[PDB]
Amino acid sequence: FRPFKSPLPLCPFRGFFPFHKDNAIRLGENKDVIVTREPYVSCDNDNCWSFALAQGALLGTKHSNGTIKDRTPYRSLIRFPIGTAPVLGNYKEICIAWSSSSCFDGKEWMHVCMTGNDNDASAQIIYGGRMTDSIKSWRKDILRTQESECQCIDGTCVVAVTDGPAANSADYRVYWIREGKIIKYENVPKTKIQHLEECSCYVDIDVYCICRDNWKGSNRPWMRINNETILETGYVCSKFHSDTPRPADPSTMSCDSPSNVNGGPGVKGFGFKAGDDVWLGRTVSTSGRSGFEIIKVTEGWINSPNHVKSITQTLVSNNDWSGYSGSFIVKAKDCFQPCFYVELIRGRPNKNDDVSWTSNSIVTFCGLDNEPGSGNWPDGSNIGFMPK
Amino acid sequence: FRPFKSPLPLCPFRGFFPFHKDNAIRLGENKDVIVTREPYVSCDNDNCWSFALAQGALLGTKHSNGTIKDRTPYRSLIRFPIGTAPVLGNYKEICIAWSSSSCFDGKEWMHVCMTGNDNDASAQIIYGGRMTDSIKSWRKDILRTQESECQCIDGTCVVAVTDGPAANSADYRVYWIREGKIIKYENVPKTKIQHLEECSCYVDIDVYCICRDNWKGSNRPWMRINNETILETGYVCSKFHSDTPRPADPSTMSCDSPSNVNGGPGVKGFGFKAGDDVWLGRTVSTSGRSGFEIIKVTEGWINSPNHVKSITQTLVSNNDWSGYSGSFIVKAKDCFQPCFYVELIRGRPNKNDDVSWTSNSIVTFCGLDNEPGSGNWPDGSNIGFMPK
Amino acid sequence: FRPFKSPLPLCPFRGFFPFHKDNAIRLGENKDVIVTREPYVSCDNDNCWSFALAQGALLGTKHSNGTIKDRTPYRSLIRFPIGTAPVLGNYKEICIAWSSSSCFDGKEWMHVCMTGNDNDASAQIIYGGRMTDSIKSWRKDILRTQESECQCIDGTCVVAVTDGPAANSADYRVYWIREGKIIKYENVPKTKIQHLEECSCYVDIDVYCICRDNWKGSNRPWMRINNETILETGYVCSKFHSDTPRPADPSTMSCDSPSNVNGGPGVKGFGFKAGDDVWLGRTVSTSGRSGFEIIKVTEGWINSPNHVKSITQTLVSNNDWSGYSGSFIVKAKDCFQPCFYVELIRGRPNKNDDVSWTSNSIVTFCGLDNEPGSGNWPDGSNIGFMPK
Amino acid sequence: FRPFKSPLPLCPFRGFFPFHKDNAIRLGENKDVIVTREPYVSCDNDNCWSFALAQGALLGTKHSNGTIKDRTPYRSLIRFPIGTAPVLGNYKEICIAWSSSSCFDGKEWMHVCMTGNDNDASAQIIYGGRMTDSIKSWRKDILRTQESECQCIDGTCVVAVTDGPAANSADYRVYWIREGKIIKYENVPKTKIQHLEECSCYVDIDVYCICRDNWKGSNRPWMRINNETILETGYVCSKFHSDTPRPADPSTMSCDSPSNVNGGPGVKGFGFKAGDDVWLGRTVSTSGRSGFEIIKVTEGWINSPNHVKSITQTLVSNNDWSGYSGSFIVKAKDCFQPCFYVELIRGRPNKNDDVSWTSNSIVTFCGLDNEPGSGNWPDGSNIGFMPK
Ligand SMILES: *[C@@H]1O[C@H](CO[C@@H]2O[C@@H](C)[C@@H](O)[C@@H](O)[C@@H]2O)[C@@H](O[C@@H]2O[C@H](CO)[C@@H](O)[C@H](O)[C@H]2NC(C)=O)[C@H](O)[C@H]1NC(C)=O
Ligand SMILES: *[C@@H]1O[C@H](CO[C@@H]2O[C@@H](C)[C@@H](O)[C@@H](O)[C@@H]2O)[C@@H](O[C@@H]2O[C@H](CO)[C@@H](O)[C@H](O)[C@H]2NC(C)=O)[C@H](O)[C@H]1NC(C)=O
Ligand SMILES: *[C@@H]1O[C@H](CO[C@@H]2O[C@@H](C)[C@@H](O)[C@@H](O)[C@@H]2O)[C@@H](O[C@@H]2O[C@H](CO)[C@@H](O)[C@H](O)[C@H]2NC(C)=O)[C@H](O)[C@H]1NC(C)=O
Ligand SMILES: *[C@@H]1O[C@H](CO[C@@H]2O[C@@H](C)[C@@H](O)[C@@H](O)[C@@H]2O)[C@@H](O[C@@H]2O[C@H](CO)[C@@H](O)[C@H](O)[C@H]2NC(C)=O)[C@H](O)[C@H]1NC(C)=O
Ligand SMILES: *[C@@H]1O[C@H](CO[C@@H]2O[C@@H](C)[C@@H](O)[C@@H](O)[C@@H]2O)[C@@H](O)[C@H](O)[C@H]1NC(C)=O
Ligand SMILES: *[C@@H]1O[C@H](CO[C@@H]2O[C@@H](C)[C@@H](O)[C@@H](O)[C@@H]2O)[C@@H](O)[C@H](O)[C@H]1NC(C)=O
Ligand SMILES: *[C@@H]1O[C@H](CO[C@@H]2O[C@@H](C)[C@@H](O)[C@@H](O)[C@@H]2O)[C@@H](O)[C@H](O)[C@H]1NC(C)=O
Ligand SMILES: *[C@@H]1O[C@H](CO[C@@H]2O[C@@H](C)[C@@H](O)[C@@H](O)[C@@H]2O)[C@@H](O)[C@H](O)[C@H]1NC(C)=O
Ligand SMILES: CCC(CC)O[C@@H]1C=C(C(=O)O)C[C@H](N)[C@H]1NC(C)=O
Ligand SMILES: CCC(CC)O[C@@H]1C=C(C(=O)O)C[C@H](N)[C@H]1NC(C)=O
Ligand SMILES: CCC(CC)O[C@@H]1C=C(C(=O)O)C[C@H](N)[C@H]1NC(C)=O
Ligand SMILES: CCC(CC)O[C@@H]1C=C(C(=O)O)C[C@H](N)[C@H]1NC(C)=O
Ligand SMILES: [Ca+2]
Ligand SMILES: [Ca+2]
Ligand SMILES: [Ca+2]
Ligand SMILES: [Ca+2]
Ligand SMILES: [Ca+2]
Repeated sequence: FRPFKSPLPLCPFRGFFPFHKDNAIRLGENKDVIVTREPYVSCDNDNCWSFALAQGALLGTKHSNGTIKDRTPYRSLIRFPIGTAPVLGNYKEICIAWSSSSCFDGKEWMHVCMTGNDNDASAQIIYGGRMTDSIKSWRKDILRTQESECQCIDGTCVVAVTDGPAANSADYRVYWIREGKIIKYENVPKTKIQHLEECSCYVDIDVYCICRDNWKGSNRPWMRINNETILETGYVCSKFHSDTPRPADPSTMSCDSPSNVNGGPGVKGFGFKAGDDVWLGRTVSTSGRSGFEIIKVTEGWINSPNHVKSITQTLVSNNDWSGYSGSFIVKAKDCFQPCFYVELIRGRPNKNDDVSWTSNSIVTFCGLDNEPGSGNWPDGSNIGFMPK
Repeated sequence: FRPFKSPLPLCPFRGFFPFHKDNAIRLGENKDVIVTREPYVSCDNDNCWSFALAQGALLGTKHSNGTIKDRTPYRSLIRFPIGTAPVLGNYKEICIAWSSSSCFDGKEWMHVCMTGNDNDASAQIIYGGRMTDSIKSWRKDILRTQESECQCIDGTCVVAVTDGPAANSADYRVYWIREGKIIKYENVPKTKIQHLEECSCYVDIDVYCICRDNWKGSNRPWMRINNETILETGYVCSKFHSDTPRPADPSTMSCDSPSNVNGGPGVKGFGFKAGDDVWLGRTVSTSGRSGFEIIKVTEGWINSPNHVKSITQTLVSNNDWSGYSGSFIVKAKDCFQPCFYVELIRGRPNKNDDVSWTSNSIVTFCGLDNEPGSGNWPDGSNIGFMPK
Repeated sequence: FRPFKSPLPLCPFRGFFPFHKDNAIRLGENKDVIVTREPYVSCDNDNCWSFALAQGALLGTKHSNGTIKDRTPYRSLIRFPIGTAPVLGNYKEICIAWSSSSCFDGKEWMHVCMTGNDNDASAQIIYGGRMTDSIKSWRKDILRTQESECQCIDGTCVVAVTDGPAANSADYRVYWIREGKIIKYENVPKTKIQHLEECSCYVDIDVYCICRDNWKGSNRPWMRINNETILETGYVCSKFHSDTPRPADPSTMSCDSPSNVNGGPGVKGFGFKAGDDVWLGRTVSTSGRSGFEIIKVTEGWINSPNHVKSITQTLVSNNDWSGYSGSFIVKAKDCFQPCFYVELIRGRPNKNDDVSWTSNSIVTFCGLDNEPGSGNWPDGSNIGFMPK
Repeated sequence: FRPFKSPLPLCPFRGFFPFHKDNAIRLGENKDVIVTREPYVSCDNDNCWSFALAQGALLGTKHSNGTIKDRTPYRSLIRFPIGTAPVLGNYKEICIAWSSSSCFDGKEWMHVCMTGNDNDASAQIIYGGRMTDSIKSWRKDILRTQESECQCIDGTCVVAVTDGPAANSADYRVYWIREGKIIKYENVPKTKIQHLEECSCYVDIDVYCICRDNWKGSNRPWMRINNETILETGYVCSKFHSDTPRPADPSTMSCDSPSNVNGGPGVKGFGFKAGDDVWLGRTVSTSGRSGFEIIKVTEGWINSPNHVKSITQTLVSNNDWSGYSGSFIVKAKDCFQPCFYVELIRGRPNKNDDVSWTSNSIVTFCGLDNEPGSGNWPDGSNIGFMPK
C-alpha cells in the first residue's frame, strides 16, 4: 500500500549539482540508439525515469533521415532507465504521441499523449497502463501539452494543455485528472498571460508552472495551481529574462504581461520560486539554443527595484548545443527536491551538424543546500564520427 | 492473492483511440528485429503484452528469406513489451508454435500452441509456465487456433480450435480448460456456422467470438459462450460485411448462414456487439489487405431493415498495407474495456514490397465513451530502405 | 516463505511433447548470439531457465574461431530465458566453469562450477549467489560433473562428480550439499558401474541418475540415491542400448555390467524408469551424433526376456545434427513432470558444417499422459548463411 | 523490512577461488560493449553487481579513440550484472563521475560520484536513487575517492576521499554518511600515513582500508575505522611489499612509514588482515601492471622478524595484463566472506596492444577455508582481432 503524493514544500537549496547523463548520441554511433526529442524526467517511488518522444527509427539509419519533423504517426512516448541511452533492449513504449506529459501520483503512472491529424488530434489519458479517458481537440489546431512531468497532489493530477496558433492568440487550459478520469478543466485567465506553451511544473505546497510564451513575451508566463483551481497567474518579474530569443540583460521588469521585445518564438524552459527570489534556467546565447546556465535573481519573483543576478552556474558552454529544459521533483522526506533536465539537441537544423537526422542526449541536475563547484557537461559527440 | 477474472459486462464506448504502436519494421532496418506474423495482445494484472508467432530469424538476414511460409518447426509463440519491437534483448519464448492463443485467468497465463506435421500436429497447453495438457489432431489436417487472446471466466478458459480443410467443411470445437487441464470440449453446431477460423473473442458477461469463415461467407460467423457450454451461434446480421474479400456495401443481411458471395478466402477480424448494434473492423479495400477502418452499424447485430453505418473511423489509409486484426480486453473496475490490434503486414506477397521476407508491425486502439478525432497510423516503413 | 522441494513421485506419462525451442544459431546469423555448448534446463518456483557453458565469445566473430576446445578460462556457466537465444542483453553469468551442474532446492539456486588447470581444477559451490564451498581435484585429472540439473530433496542437493581418465578406470563420487555446504560424499560402488560421466538425473521419490559410460559400456550406467546415501546401482537392462556409439538393435541385456561392445566413447544422454519399463533418449544413428529419438522399452528396466520397443518418437531427423541430451523436472502439484532438452550441435567437427566455430541451439520436450502427434524440430540453420 | 548491515567478523579462509569472469573485451569484438575502467564489485541483499566508470562510448567506435584520458564529463558510474559485459541493453547509469565509491547499507545503496573541473570538482552523495548531499573540493586539486566499495556499519557508511597532489603531500579524509547525509569527516592523521589514494576496504568488526601511497611508499598505507572515528593507521608491516612499482622481495619492514624505495607512482590494490598475518594482492611484475598473484605473509601484519610468504596463488600469468584490484565482502550468516576483483586493462598504453582505446575486463575471486587448486584467468583477448 502506498498513499498519494502530498502537497509538500520545496526543499531548501542554494545550488545545482550534476546527477545523471546519458551520452546517447556518442553511444549511438553504431546505430543502437533510438532517435528522440522532447525528453524529460519523472520519478515514482522506486526509480527516476527518462521519458522522450521517439521517432520510430534508429539513429543513423535511413529512416532517421528527416526526423526534424515534429509530428508523425511513428512517434511514441517511450520510457528508459534514467541516464541510459534508449535502445530496443531497454525501452518501453508508453503510448502513441507527438506531445506528452507524465506524472506519478504515488500509486500509479498517468500519461497524456497527443496524436493524430493536426486539425483533429486527441489526447489519450493513460492510468496504470490503461487508457482511461481522452481530450478531443476543440480549436482543431495541434492540441498539445507540456513535454515534461505533470504534478499530482492527494490523488489529483494537474496538466497544462494548449490548442491554437503557435504565434498568435490561442486557448490554454488546465485539466484536473484523478485516477485517469478527467474531473474538470479551466480556461487559463488571459488577464496577464497572453501565450502559453510547454509548461515546466513542480510542487511547492501548490503546483507552480513556468512556461513558454511563443508570441510576445521574452519573459516566461507562470501559473500557481492547487488540486481544485488556478490560484494565480503572471509573468516572471525578473528583469533578467529567461526565454530564447530574449533581450540582453537587463531588460524590462514585467510581472503582469509579456515583455513585447524579442517576443517570438521561444524555447521550453523552467524556473524555481524561492521565497521572493527566482532561479531561472536559460541558454547562454540570447538568440540561439547553445549553452546552458541557471541564474538566481534576488527578489526576481516580485515587483522590486532590487533585482540582481546573485548566482550564475554555467553548466553547458556556449560552444555546445543545448535545447529544451524542464523541472522535475524527487521526494525528500518532508519536502520535494527541485531538479531539472536539459535537452542537448544534435543534428538539424544546428549549424555544422552535418547529419540528416535530428535527435538529442540528456543531462540532469538537482538542487542541494550546499555550495557547488563548476564544470561543463555538453552532449560531447563529434558529429563527424556519426552515421549521417 | 488474486481472484479469477469475473464475467464483467463490456464498458460503454462510442469511439476508438490510438493506444500503442511499435513501428517494428522501421526499427528493424539494422537487422535487430525478429521476423514475425499473426501478432496479438493480451493483458494480465500488471501489464499488457504483445504476442506473435516468430519465424526463428532476424528481419533482413538470409534466414528471413522466404518467411511467407506459414508453418515451420522454427516458429515459436514469443512475448514482448506492448508497443516495442521484438528483439533478442527483450523477447520471451513462450512455446513452439505455428498457431496460438493466450489468455490470463486472473492468476496465471494459459497458452495454446500448435506445432508438428500438418497431418499429425498437437496442441500444447501451457499453464503458469508448465505444460499441463495437450490436444492431438483428430482430423489430421492442420490443427489450429485463434491467433488472438482467449478468454477466462471464474477460472475456466475458453478457446476455439479448428481441424480440417481451409476451404471446405471442417471440424470446429471449443475447449474449456481450467488451470491448464482440459475439462471438456464441444463440436460447434453447424446449424448456422458453416466454416470457422481464427476467432477474435472478448467478454461481455459471456464470451463472444467473432471469427473468419474461409469458405462461403463474406459475413463473419459468431459464437456466444459461457464457462460451461456454447449458448448461441450465427453470422453477423449486418448487411455491411466485414471479411476480406467481400461484396460492396450494402450486401445481404445474413444472420443465420454464410452470404455465399465473395465467400473465399478471408482474413482474421473482430467485432463488438453493443446492444442491438455492432462495431466491425475491416480493411478499406473489399478485395485486398490494405487500409483499416472500423464501422458501427445501427441494429447490425439483429434481423432488421434499419441497418446503417452510423460511424466510420479510418485508422489506416487504403494506401497502406494492413492484415490481421483481433479483439482484446482490459479490466476497468466493473467492466471490460474493448480494444483491438491491427497487424500491418510488410513484404511478400505485397505488391511493390521488394523484399524476400514476410513480417509485420503492430498498432492498437481502445474504446472510450468519448468522441474521437482522426488520423492515420500505418506501418510507416520505406521498403526501399530495408535489407531485402 | 517457500518450503524445500519434496521427494515427489514421477507423474504418469505416455508420450513427449514439444515445449521450448530457441533457434539460437539461426538467430545468431548477425553475430548477436553467445557461443555455447553443454546446455541444459532447470526450473525454480517461477521460471524454467536455459543454462549453458559459454565460450566468452560471440558466434561468428574471430574469437569464436576454434571453440571446439573443451576447457578454457574464458568459459562461464551462463543462464538465459528458456527458449531464447543467449545474447549480451539477456544473459546472466553464473560462475567461471568448463563443467557445471545447477539445481533449485525450493528456496535458492545451487551451482557446481569446475575451472582451472586440468591437473589441479577445483569445483566452486554457489548457493544463493554466494560461493559457499569447494571441491579440490583429488585424482588431478579434469575434475568434472553432470552438464545438467542436479536434484534436491528436503533441502539436501545431490550431484555426481568424476575425476580421472575419460577412457579408463576413474573415480566417481556423489556429493550431498545442504544450503551450499558439503555434508558428505561417497565413492560410487564399482560392483556394477565401471565408468561414469555426465549423469542425467531426476526425482521419482528418490533421485535417479542415468549416465554415460565412456569406456566399455554401450549401455548406460545408473544410480538411485536418497538424501543420505547411494541406494542402488547398475546398467539399464534394456537390450536396446541408448549410448552413441552402440550396437544395432537388439543387443545384450546387461543389467549388471558394461556391454563390452562399441564401448567407447559415448554421449551424454538420459532416461526415465516407468514401473518396470524404461524410456530412453538416443541419437537415431548408432555411430554419429545425428537425429534424436526416444524409445519406450517394455520391461526394459528389469532382467526379462520380454524387452520390446513399444514406442519410438522421432523428434529430430537423422538428416539433422543432434548432440547432448538430459533430464529435468517441473513440479506438478503432487508429482514431478519428466522433461528433457536436446543439444543441437552446429559447426566443428560436424561434416559439411564449414565454419570455424562450435556451438549449439536448444530444443525441449515434456511428458504428458496423452497420445502425441509427430514432427521434426532440428536446429534449422543453413550453415552456408552463417559467418564462419 | 531489512536491518542495517552489522559489524560482523571476517570469515575464516585459507585460499581464494575463481568466482565470476566477464570476458568483456573478447565479447566486445563486434562493438557491443561499453568502454570502461576503474571497475569494482559490491553486493546488496539479493545480488552482487559489477560497477565501473564508463567512458560514454562503445568499444571499437571512433568515440572510443583516446579513452586513456582519466577525467571527462562523459564518464558515468554504471552498474551491470556481475560477470556480464556492460552493454546498452543491460547497464544502469548511476551518476556522472570520473571517480566513485558504492556500498549497500542493508536497506539502500549509497554512491559517491566526483565530476567537474579538476580545480573545482564536487562529490555527489546518492542514497536510494536520490541525490542527498555533496562535497565541494577544498584543495581544488582533483577531489577523488576509492574506485571500490565503501563499507557501512549499523546504518553509517564510511568512505575515504583525497584532494591534492598525486605525487606530493595531499589531504586525505574519511567521511561518515548516514542515509545519504554527511554526519562528519576527519582528516587522516599524518603521523604514519604520508600519502593515500584509492582505498580498498572491508569489514572485520571494524572497517579496514588498505590503500595506495602514490608518493614515497612501495608498501601500502592502511586505516582501521569504526562508525564514529579513525581508530588506527599505519603501513603494512610485511617486508614483502605489494604496490607497483616496488622493490624485489624481500624489502624493508615498514610498519609506521612509507618505505622510501620505488615509492612512486603506484596501483590500486587490496589486502586482508588475518590474525597477525596478512594476505596481499599484487602484480607479478615489480615494475609493470602485468600478472596477478595473492600472497599470505606469516606475521605480515605486525612488527616481527618472522615474515615469510607461506602461500602464493598465481591467478593471472605475468604474460598477461592486469591492473587495479580491490576488496569486497559477501555476508555469510555470522561473518563476512572476503572476495576481490582484478581489473584486466587492455589497450593504451599497454605495449603491443595496438588499439586507440583503453578499457578493461573483470575477474573475481572469493576466499574459502579450503585448499585451492590452480589455474590462469587472464583477459583472454587477441588484440589483433579487435576494432582499433
Ligand atoms: C536524406 O534524404 C534526402 C531526401 O531523400 C530523397 O527523398 C526521400 C523522401 C526518399 O524518397 C529518398 O529515397 C530520396 O533520396 C536525400 O537527398 C537526396 O539525395 C539524392 C542523392 O544524393 C539526390 O539526388 C536528391 O536530389 C536528394 N533529394 C532531396 C529532396 O534533397 C539525402 O541524401 C539523405 N541524406 C542522407 C545522409 O542519407
Ligand atoms: C531469397 O532466396 C532465393 C532462393 O534461394 C535459393 O534457394 C534457397 C533455398 C537457398 O538454398 C539459396 O542458397 C538459393 O540461392 C534467392 O533466389 C535465388 O537467387 C540466385 C542468385 O541471384 C539465383 O541464381 C537463383 O536462381 C535463385 N533461386 C530461386 C529458387 O529463385 C533470392 O536471391 C533470395 N533473395 C534475397 C533478397 O536474398
Ligand atoms: C580460424 O583460425 C585459423 C587459425 O588462425 C591462425 O592461428 C590463430 C591462433 C590466430 O593466431 C590467427 O591469427 C591465425 O590466422 C585460420 O587458419 C589460418 O588461415 C590463414 C589465412 O588463410 C592461413 O594462412 C594459416 O595457415 C591458417 N592457420 C592455421 C593454423 O590453419 C582460419 O582461417 C580461421 N577461420 C576463419 C573462418 O576465420
Ligand atoms: C585515433 O585518433 C587519432 C587522432 O585523431 C585526430 O584528432 C582527433 C581529435 C580527431 O579530430 C580526428 O578527426 C583526427 O584524425 C588518429 O590519428 C590521426 O590519424 C590521421 C590519419 O591517419 C593522421 O593524418 C593524423 O596525423 C593523426 N592525428 C594525430 C593527432 O595523431 C588515429 O588515426 C585514431 N586511431 C584510430 C584507430 O582510429
Ligand atoms: C483537494 O485537496 C484538498 C487538500 O487539502 C487542502 O486543501 C487544498 C485546497 C489545498 O490547499 C491543500 O494544500 C490542502 O492541504 C482536499 O481537502 C480536497 O478534498 C480536495 N478536493 C478535491 C476536488 O479532490
Ligand atoms: C461456471 O461458472 C458459473 C458462474 O456463475 C454463474 O453461472 C454461469 C453459468 C454464468 O451464467 C455466469 O455468468 C454466472 O455468474 C458457476 O456457477 C459454475 O460453478 C461454473 N461451472 C463450472 C463447470 O466450473
Ligand atoms: C534425509 O531426508 C529424510 C526424509 O524423510 C524420509 O527419509 C529419507 C531417508 C527418504 O526415504 C525420504 O524419501 C523420506 O521421506 C529425513 O528424515 C532425514 O532427516 C534426512 N537426513 C539428512 C541427513 O538430512
Ligand atoms: C556507532 O555504532 C555503535 C555500534 O555499537 C558498538 O559501538 C561501536 C563504537 C563499535 O565498537 C561497534 O562495533 C559496537 O558494536 C553504536 O553504539 C553508536 O550509537 C553509533 N554511533 C553513531 C554516531 O551512530
Ligand atoms: C505547435 C506549437 C509548438 C509549441 C511552440 O511547437 C513546438 C516547438 C518546437 C521547438 O521550438 O523545438 C518542437 C516541438 N516538438 C513542438 N511541439 C509540437 C507538438 O510540434
Ligand atoms: C490452414 C488454415 C488457416 C486459416 C484459413 O490458414 C491461415 C491463413 C493465413 C492468412 O490468410 O494470412 C496465414 C496463417 N498463419 C494461417 N494459419 C496456419 C496455421 O497456417
Ligand atoms: C574429460 C572427460 C569428459 C567426459 C567424457 O569429456 C567431455 C566429452 C565431450 C563430448 O563428447 O562432446 C565434451 C565435453 N564438454 C567434455 N567435458 C569436459 C570437462 O571437457
Ligand atoms: C589524480 C590522482 C589519481 C590517483 C593516483 O590518479 C589516478 C590513477 C590512475 C592509474 O594509475 O591508472 C587512473 C585513475 N582513474 C586516477 N584517478 C582519477 C580521478 O583520474
Ligand atoms: Ca518567447
Ligand atoms: Ca470469407
Ligand atoms: Ca559408451
Ligand atoms: Ca548490433
Ligand atoms: Ca607507491
